[PDB]
Amino acid sequence: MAEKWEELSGKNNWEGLLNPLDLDLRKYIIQYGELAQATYDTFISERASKYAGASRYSMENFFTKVGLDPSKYHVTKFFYGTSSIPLPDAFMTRSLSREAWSKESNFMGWIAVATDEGKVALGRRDIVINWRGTLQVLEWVNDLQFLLVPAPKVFGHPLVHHGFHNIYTTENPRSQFNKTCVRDQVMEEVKRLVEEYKNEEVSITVTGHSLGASLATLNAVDIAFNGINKSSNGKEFPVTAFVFASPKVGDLNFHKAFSKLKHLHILRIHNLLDIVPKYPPVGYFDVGQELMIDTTKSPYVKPPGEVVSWHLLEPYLHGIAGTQGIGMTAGFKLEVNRDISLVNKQWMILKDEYCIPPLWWSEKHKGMVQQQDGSWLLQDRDDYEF
Amino acid sequence: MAEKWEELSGKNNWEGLLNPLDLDLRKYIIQYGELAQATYDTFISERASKYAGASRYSMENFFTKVGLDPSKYHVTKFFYGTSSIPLAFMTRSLSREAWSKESNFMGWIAVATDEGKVALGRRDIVINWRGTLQVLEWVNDLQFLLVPAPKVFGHPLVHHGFHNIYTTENPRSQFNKTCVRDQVMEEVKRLVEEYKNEEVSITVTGHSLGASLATLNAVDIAFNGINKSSNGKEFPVTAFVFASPKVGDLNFHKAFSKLKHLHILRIHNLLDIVPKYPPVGYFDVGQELMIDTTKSPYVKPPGEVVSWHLLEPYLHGIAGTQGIGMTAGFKLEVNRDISLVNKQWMILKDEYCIPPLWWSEKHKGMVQQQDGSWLLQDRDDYEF
Repeated sequence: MAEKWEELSGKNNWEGLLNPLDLDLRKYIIQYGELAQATYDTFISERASKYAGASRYSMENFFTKVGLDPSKYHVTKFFYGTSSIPLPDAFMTRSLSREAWSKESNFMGWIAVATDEGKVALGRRDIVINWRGTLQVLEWVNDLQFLLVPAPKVFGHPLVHHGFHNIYTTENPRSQFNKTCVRDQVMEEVKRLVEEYKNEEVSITVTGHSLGASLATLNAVDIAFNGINKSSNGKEFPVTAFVFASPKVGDLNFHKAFSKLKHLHILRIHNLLDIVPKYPPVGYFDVGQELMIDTTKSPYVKPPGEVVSWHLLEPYLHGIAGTQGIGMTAGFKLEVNRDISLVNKQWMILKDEYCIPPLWWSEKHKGMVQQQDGSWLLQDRDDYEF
Repeated sequence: MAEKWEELSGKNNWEGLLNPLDLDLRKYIIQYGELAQATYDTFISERASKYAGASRYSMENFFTKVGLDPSKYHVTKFFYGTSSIPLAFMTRSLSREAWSKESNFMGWIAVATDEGKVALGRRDIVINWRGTLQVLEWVNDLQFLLVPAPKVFGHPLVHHGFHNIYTTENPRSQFNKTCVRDQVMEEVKRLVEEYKNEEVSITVTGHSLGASLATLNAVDIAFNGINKSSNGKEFPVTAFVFASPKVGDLNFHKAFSKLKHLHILRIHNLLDIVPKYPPVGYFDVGQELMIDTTKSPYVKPPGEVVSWHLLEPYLHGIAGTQGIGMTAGFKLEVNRDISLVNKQWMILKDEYCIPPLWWSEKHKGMVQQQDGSWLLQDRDDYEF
């Protein structure tokens, strides 16, 4: 698995590994989905929080508090993004507090690098870039406009989604955390990590779900097109992206530019009934390889479901954990021992018989802690500096 | 406040203390409301829990973990009840290892700490009945047959469903071989016997259905002399009930008027539809204080029948009530934290930055195991 890491990261574009789904690739896709789901588990969406839109966990406590292995990667940077055009009021979370940490920016994700122990298990010094999407579907997928605009910061022919590009490249000199656009905050950290581990074997892996999957895809093409995976000593490091429930990013020239990048491979996970991969409806093209799943075939989920349940990431990972194909007689059986309770972290999806509470990923008292006064204050974020 | 405890407990039926609302009685009503609210804060309503319908906190951890002062009272018994007629009222677990298929935690009894006695002015025994957070699932469909209560009186007619929960016993059940009535009465007697040489008071609290059960339970105590000690004393019985539906008919009220060691203060919110139940043939008992939570500039207007009914809005209403008159207004006379009204619902305005329904355990009881999986372990380790 560590010895086969190049093939698992798409060296041969996952040919022969998807139908039937290879067992080690099944684990591979899930573990990078866990790093993408970690962006959701740390993101404060409660507008009452004076840290709404920010990560509630510091970089040091990160993997432990999101329920993952803290021995494998080490978080090095949180990156933040802002916008400047009319967007659906669910892309950027805005605090109701007068002591708000920020009025322009949101936590867009985090970058981590494999530890020494993790490098043994992974097979190389892996640099992971995880982009945050949103939990909401109905609030944007049917109303967000999809104008095609150029991306000079990326390509200097290719046209790209106007909304995704604006979030990706908007700067603000009067802002506290987005004087540089989120793109550059990512690239500077990727460059210093590539420089830091230039004497080792290094891979770059981008993860994302929903809107984060579109930003991750554009980010992956961006890294490979501009040689940000090339070190100062002449090494080319491979760029790989595992994206989930991805809406389309660019047009035909964007696909054409993606095809020329020979050190880049994308694997998109697509749930049958999920309507988000349909977006945008005209003029856009997918890029990379695609694995199809159908969470409807799972006997654990509550039939019949809804568009939110077919879109969220933990159902996707549960679907990958048990997928046997999407054919009419494929069935469903868990090939990995992935806890089914994870599916209820942000929604009600499991059947009642499994006795898992709905929307259970929640801090104690939703961040309220009692004072010596006996009153209660919302203290929902770790003590760290931005 | 400790020297005036008899007046605050209704020695003179709170005459001269309700309008304008005396400040010591205002704090007094809120204090007993907090004890009633602890019945909701410890109750596991999540049907996914193996312990649905039971208390999530042990009696040892109770006051600290419900956010109250743990040096004033000390919990001495959890009591349980079951039913035998069709009635939401009883929470049923979906687990195949459910702690109980018949019973629910109906409330708790505590006794004044030594230091609590100095603060309260006497050794007060408190019995707190649990109600419900739901309204429209029963207030417009629950039948209200008038039935006798032989265990209570031996003429008064009382609500069929309330009496059935109050008196149903079940051999085969783990926790209700005795009805919930006898579980309360036995603990009350031994506490009266244990403190028969001191000043003792009995205070019953309750909200919603808990208020009706608390009303029936307080009348039951005074009528059968359960407040009487073996050394001849007759300790006063006081009931502070919130958002109470009615309990009995005119003979129930007539039997209440003859009990001169009993006093009941009902807190009634203007727009709350629950105090109208049942619609015909029933009568209120005790003294009444009217409030109007919709006069508060803190709550998101105009609210709904759930917002007008829950206990924490009631206590916030009492903390800031100036009367229900058109030009009365609203202003907090005590420093009660407004965030408490968002414990079980969304009520505050957005500007106050308090999350909705925030009373919740970490991960709603989920606990990660050493292998990375999660189990629902949402109850203290204690013996039922």
